Amino acid sequence: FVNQHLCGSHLVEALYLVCXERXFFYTKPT
Amino acid sequence: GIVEQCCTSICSLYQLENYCN
Repeated sequence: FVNQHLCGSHLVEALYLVCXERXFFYTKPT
Repeated sequence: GIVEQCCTSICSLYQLENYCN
């Protein structure tokens, strides 16, 4: 992977996949 | 945070992999 700009639930849909068990947390409202 | 890196730059599942908890 060298190019896959993702935003909204899409950008996390990738995070939700990378983990899929730990329950990552998008720090957007940080 | 990463919004400007995953929404503007490239979001590699490897870099965001450190966003687990």
